[PDB]
Amino acid sequence: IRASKRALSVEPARELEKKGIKVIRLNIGDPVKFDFQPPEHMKEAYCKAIKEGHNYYGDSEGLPELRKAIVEREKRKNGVDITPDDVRVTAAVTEALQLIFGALLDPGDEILVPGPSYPPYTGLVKFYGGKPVEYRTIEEEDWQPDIDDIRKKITDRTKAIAVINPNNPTGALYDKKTLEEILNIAGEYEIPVISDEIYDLMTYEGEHISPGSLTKDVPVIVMNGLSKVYFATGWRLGYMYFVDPENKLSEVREAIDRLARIRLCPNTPAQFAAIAGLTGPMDYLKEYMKKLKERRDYIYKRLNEIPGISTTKPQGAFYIFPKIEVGPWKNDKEFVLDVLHNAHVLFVHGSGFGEYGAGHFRAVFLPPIEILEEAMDRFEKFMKER
Amino acid sequence: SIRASKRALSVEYPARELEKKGIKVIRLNIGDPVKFDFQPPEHMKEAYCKAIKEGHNYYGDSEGLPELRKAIVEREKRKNGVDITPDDVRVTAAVTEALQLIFGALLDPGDEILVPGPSYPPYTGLVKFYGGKPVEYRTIEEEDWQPDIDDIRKKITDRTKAIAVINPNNPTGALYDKKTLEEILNIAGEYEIPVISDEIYDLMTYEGEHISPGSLTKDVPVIVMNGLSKVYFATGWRLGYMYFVDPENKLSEVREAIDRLARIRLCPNTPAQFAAIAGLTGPMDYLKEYMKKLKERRDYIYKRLNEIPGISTTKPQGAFYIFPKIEVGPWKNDKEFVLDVLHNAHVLFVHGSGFGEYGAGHFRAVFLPPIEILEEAMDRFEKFMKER
Amino acid sequence: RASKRALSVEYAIRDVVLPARELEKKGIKVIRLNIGDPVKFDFQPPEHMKEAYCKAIKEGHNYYGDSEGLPELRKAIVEREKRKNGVDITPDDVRVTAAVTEALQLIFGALLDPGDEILVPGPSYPPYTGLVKFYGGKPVEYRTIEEEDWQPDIDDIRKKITDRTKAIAVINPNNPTGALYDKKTLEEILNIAGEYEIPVISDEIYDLMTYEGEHISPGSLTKDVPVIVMNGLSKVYFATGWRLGYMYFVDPENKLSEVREAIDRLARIRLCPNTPAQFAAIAGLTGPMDYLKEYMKKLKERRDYIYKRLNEIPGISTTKPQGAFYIFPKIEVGPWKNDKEFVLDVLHNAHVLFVHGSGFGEYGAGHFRAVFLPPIEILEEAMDRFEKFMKER
Amino acid sequence: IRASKRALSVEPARELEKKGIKVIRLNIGDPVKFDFQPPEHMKEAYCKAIKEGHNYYGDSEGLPELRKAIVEREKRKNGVDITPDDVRVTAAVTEALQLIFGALLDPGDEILVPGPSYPPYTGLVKFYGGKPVEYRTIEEEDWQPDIDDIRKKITDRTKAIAVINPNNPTGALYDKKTLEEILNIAGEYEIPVISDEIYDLMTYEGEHISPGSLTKDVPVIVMNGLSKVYFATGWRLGYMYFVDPENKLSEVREAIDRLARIRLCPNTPAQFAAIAGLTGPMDYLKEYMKKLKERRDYIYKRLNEIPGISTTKPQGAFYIFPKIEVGPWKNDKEFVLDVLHNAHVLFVHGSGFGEYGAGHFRAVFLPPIEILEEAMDRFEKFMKER
Repeated sequence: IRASKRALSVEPARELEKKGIKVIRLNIGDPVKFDFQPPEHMKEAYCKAIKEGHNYYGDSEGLPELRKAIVEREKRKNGVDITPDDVRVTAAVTEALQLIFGALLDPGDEILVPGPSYPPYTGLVKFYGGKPVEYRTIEEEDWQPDIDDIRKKITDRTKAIAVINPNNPTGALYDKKTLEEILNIAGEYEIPVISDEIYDLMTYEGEHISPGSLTKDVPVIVMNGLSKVYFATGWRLGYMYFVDPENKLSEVREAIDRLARIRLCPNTPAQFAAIAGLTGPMDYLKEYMKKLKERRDYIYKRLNEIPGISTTKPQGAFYIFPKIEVGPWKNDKEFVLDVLHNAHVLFVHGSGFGEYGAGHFRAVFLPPIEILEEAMDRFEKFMKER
Repeated sequence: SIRASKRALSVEYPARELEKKGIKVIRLNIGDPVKFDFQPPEHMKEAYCKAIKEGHNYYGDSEGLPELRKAIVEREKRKNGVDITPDDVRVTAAVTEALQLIFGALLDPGDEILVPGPSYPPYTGLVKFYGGKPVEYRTIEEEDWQPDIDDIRKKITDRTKAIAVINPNNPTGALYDKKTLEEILNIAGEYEIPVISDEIYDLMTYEGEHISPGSLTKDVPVIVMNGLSKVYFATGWRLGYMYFVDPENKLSEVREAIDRLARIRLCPNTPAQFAAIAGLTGPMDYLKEYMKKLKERRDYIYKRLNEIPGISTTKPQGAFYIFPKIEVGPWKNDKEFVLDVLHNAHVLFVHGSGFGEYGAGHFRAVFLPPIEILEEAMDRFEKFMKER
Repeated sequence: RASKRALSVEYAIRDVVLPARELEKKGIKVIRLNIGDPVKFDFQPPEHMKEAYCKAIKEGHNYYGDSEGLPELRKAIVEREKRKNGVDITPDDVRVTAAVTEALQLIFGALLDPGDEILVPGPSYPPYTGLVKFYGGKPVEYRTIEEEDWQPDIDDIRKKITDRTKAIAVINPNNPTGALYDKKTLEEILNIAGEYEIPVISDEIYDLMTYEGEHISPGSLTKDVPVIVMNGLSKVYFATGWRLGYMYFVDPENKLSEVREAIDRLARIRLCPNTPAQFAAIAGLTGPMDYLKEYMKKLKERRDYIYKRLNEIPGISTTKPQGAFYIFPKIEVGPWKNDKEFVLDVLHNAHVLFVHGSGFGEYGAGHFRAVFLPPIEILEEAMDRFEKFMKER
Repeated sequence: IRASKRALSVEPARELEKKGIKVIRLNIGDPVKFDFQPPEHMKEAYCKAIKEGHNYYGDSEGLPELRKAIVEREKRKNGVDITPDDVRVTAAVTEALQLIFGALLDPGDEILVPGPSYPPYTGLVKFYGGKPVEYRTIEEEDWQPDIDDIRKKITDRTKAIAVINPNNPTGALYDKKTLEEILNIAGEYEIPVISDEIYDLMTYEGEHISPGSLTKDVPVIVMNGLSKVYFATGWRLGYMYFVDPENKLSEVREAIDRLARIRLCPNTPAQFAAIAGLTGPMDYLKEYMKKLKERRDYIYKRLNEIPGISTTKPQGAFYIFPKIEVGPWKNDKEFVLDVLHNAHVLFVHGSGFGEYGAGHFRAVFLPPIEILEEAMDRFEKFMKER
């Protein structure tokens, strides 16, 4: 029994932890594994939904009331002119991507993705028979897209340009210029922009801008959800919406609807929790952002005062992506294993985020300053020796 | 101009207009018990809420919580006598996701999957979505919709990658006997292909007991799928699981592919897995009270349908569907019949040809509503039938 | 910075000619069975066509002709197609083109918006693919069945047709398979076209190049459906280098009036096809077809011979071609991972050049194409080396 | 069944001829329709090629011996440093253009063309999804390009500047000053010049200068053929070559080659005739130019002695482009039809050559003086009366 070709093409610390060694894990982008939880009013709504009997299959498009709530939130934030019929509730951004790529992709079709890349995008495009094509982002510009690289990498087989902003793994925040220019290129070639907006409100200085706000003709597919901004990773709930005044995506939307129907629906009670998060008080976020900004400032400061390491200052999300300027290691994979075994600190090897990630590593600044301080002291010691 | 995926566009799957005009319609078309007088049991609800309050709101292992995988192992030993380990078990976002993972990991373009006829539509669309060909094997109404073994023998080709068994069955309510299951295993063994067993309706039986092919296999690798949607009345929780009866690891590459796919999609819902632990390890008392109401509703609709001239049906042995035959009438097909019943009798059925060619000349109805609603629906339908 | 669409234009069939030139540089002689050009072998356009060509030049017929083609040529086509195909057309239904190649550029150019589909056979003829894609169209390949000597799979056409399909291309007789389509498939293709209200495009360049069976044009068979027929001098008249052909419309209700007007505008900006060659064309079309009898005898013996030699080699099986001058054998067993690898190894060792089957799309994978254009003497030499190579492998 | 968008965008005397009225046709630029034929040695090579069996498909690049002959001829006339590999044989200048526009144009890309314009440029740029942008040429300067207008009209979407020299419809001959200034602009904006040189040797006073001779850095694509200078319009044969020391066209050449391969090849025997024309005696041309100059001088003299009409003296090709100074007509179209119905003389209306051609007409001076005399006598009489 041989597995499918498509499925096969889809691409240590436990041995330490089983001995009783505590490794500082800076590899995991899940805020809920640290001092973060979904706000009380979201927990209450979820639990009230269950008890009140909202345990049935919902409409495949998602609950009308949640779709209404998404409209108002996106109008307030992004000024986009959308209706509930422009919105689809999904099982997180993960399922958004699945539906979108499933509906867009024929064999050998291409999607432009940033490099350094977010690995689930690469696996998903490959699985749906497509070819993911990394466009360059520039470290010296705090990981802004290289628009000439986007221009060069477009072929007539390109079915979309994906924008992940704010960015994982770099923490970049794309400005109006970058976005306007990506939209112009996409408009020339008559293709949609997919905008991953999960880290939305998770910015440190200066607001996020959605390409949905800026487009005139170019259709944008915006994806968002509760995982990061609402600290509800294990609840698997999200959405997508279309900014498409000229109705250029009507065939694609119809394809998305067929795929959504056959899969039945996302979680029902979680969608009451989502209504609560979207229409509720944002005080919880103010407080989390404060401590997260402190943690950003701290790890940035610590990493830059270590000789042989440099890094940008992340403007969004909760990742920092340092460069290993000098050292004995053949590659970043070997480097990360060195730090694991000898400093008991776990990063992610940069090259796991594609070719533009090589010679880098990714760290999360989700742990409290005390944990970061210990991590950075050890890592500073490790680097001085090497 | 922006073209959709050829294969997405190929995924196939009015009463609302009547209700707009103030006309009240009885819906016998939706297989969702929670839309009626059925709820997930209290100890599962409490566990779900408790997981949330207690902070279990993070991404879990992509394979599923180790506690849930252990609870599944024990539950399947209890019911099916199978010896499996937690590492043979994968938690999924319902059976829907299980099917996506299995077909996604198994199918190359043009590979075949033998599925029952009448068919359950998700199987068809998913198999076609991955470039596969769904090949329908006959089931025999005269025999209460048991598989036609001879027909499975003839429909099998060198391109066939699995035989799907949906038992108890949607849309017919059939419960397959040891003989049919034993014979499907002999065929799968002969051609060296796995069996996929959909056991979502498991414990939802009236007379007779459900037997898993997993219990019966010797050499044949069996992939079993189940979950919370039906037996636990938690359709909206989107939680299920699959496991492998495969001591020789014949499906090792397939299993390895499933794991890669499971990894990229992160994990299914976290808190719902605690509710799952409470349902799997808990007593099944809640279900006894529910099966009583369902059996009397089964008995009632079956009686009512058979005493209507021009309509006949088998007696469902599992699930909550009945699949009657339209013997005589003016309609050109079962679609026309179902729209006509809707317009006039204000009862909503699903047309049999929606379940592929073996469902033609039939309609599916759920007997999920209380007797008072079923009585109302059957009175109007009977009047309608007299008239035509 | 070049056009994205121009840079994506593929032509894998020729993506094998470079390795062969390298061997010849080393003084190693190669037998070329990869090029469908009869004039490279012992075939020439008949004497009466040559003479008319030369006569046209000397008599001063060296100006721009009307963009639709010379009226005398359009009239000769009308009568020729009446005789062969029983079809009823006037000179205004005919357009002279710079070969079939240009007919295809005009038709696809005039018919296809980006995102439109065209149903084309698989294995496919590469220009169809390349031209459809250049215009933003999707070439959707329908199955043809080796077991039935490469006749269209009608069920597959029913499965692959959509509301976005603008036409069904029929290449008959067929390149690369040599298939000749029966009245059954032709009739059922017209039935599908009629149901979706789309035209049939019929490539009939190998028209009269048949061994047994009759070529039947879908133009002959149609009731309600518009048929665009393409033909020319290149193959049946052995004038590949003259670059002359034509198209015509079997469309009495003018369902294609808009498409036809568009073709005429495109024809107008390009000025015209070659003038003197059109007098040669008239000599071919109005003349006796005796010249073809002698050539067909040679081609039938070469067809018979290579089919015979190919099938007596273990690891190789093939259908018997009913038209054109190609054979498309299956590579049943061997060490190779794909047909490209197979084709290069044959070239290197047996010093015989085939075209890899996957250069004709996915339905061609595990196969290769050969021409039986060379004399028996050369084919014997070629098949001996290839048989030694296969035995060795 | 609808025709394509691109093919949609592509934009009388017979009724008189049917009565038996002989209109004098001064509207068609085909010299073979008058007292002109390709020289005998060209005819003989064509006919010999057919007899000797050169009737197969040639290489898509053209015959190596023809490419070698183009090289010698262009080295001798223009002093350019090219090899056979910088040369592509085409099905006339028309196919040169199709190949060059196909290979260059993404949707919305612009090509600068002269105004008054040669219409096929407009049609072909539009067909390939481009936008043709006319730059002004100046009547008082004998229709030399307006270099300020070129500077003004160029944008970041400009892909090439086309130069039609000697010019149709005006008969202008561009000089070194014009050419150097067009090259400077092209160099500044990093774009090639396309040079249409089909009327090359068809000059009356002073020699044609090719921008290929003048360039240092700027890539030039030169187009030429047998149609005009060798009076073989019906043979559909020509060529293009590249003057590009810095190899700035490497991608465009790849694209041209991809397009050339799939159309197979140009006519084979014509290429033997082309070798005979390019390397054979030019005696035939001396005699033809003599007669053409006499006809140029004649029509120029006649048109300038008709009150209400003015025109420049054409320095090249065989067209004259007179201004309709005064008269009752609303436009040049009305005028041309009036001249047809009442003088039985057929011109082309100037606005057929874009906006800068409004209020002009185009006449050919290919016919012998007796015919020109008769046409002018009728036209003089037509004008006096109106």
